[PDB]
Amino acid sequence: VLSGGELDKWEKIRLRPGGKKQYKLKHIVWASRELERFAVNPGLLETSEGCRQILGRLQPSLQTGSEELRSLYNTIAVLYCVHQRIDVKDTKEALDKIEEEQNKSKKKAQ
Amino acid sequence: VLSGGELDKWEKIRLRPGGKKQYKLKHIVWASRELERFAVNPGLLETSEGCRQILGRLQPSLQTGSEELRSLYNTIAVLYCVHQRIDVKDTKEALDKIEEEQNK
Amino acid sequence: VLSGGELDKWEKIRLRPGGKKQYKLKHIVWASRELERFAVNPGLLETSEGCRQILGRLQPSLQTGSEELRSLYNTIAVLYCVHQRIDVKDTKEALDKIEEEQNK
Repeated sequence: VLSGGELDKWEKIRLRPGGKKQYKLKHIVWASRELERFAVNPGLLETSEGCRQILGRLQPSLQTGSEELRSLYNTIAVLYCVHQRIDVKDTKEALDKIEEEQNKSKKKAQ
Repeated sequence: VLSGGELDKWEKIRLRPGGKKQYKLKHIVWASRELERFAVNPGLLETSEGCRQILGRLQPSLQTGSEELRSLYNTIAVLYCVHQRIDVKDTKEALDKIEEEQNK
Repeated sequence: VLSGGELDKWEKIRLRPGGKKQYKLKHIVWASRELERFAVNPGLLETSEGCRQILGRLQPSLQTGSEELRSLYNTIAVLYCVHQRIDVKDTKEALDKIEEEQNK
């Protein structure tokens, strides 16, 4: 799911933009169990493309979503960035980078 | 979720047009736990706007929806009308008045 | 859900192509409780038209769906074929005939 190079990066990323706690292995195990509960293939966490497919599957549920659902989305958003060689310090940067790249793909449409 | 003025009208609203059973607090407690079960923030039941968002989230599931889902939609549909200060006698009136606004 | 003539057909269909295990009553019980769990009316399993609506509702979840979700879709696809009196030997033939029927 994460390589050794990906995991040492993962473990430095902060949960909040200026908090002390950082992402850990148990958050990946947690996200993997959450997807099973939602009848989603947890093996999709293994690639950039799988994470991209999951975030698109979950996005329509974000606005009305519980804290559990939003935490799950945020975790997979950070995971997507790690797979993608996108350096992020915190969850918010991961979320910022997904919108500005999803904004770029709109720009690429025309 | 409901103020005292809103809770006062809620308890007079009939489940069926126009049967004996009326909405109570236990219907709100139930709907809130059902939303948690479907990973929906039950805190959206506190406002008119939150209820509209849930109703739009649930709308596409209605045609194939279980009895549990249709009851849940009906309960928050009545809850939306109370928040909007729309007087309704029964669930079916709540469903129509929500439909006439969605048309506009 | 199934008549006796349909149940005689159901119990001959193999889970996997030329495998040994065959569909049984418990797979219908499972699919029905699995649908309630996802807020889908299990009463739609009783007709060809109901199964097609369920399949259409489940379709967008297939690409990211777990093995549990695909297993549910596959069981209802076979049930559709039995209702529609389409002869299938196994789950894959059911899936192929539903795809080729939507192509026409």
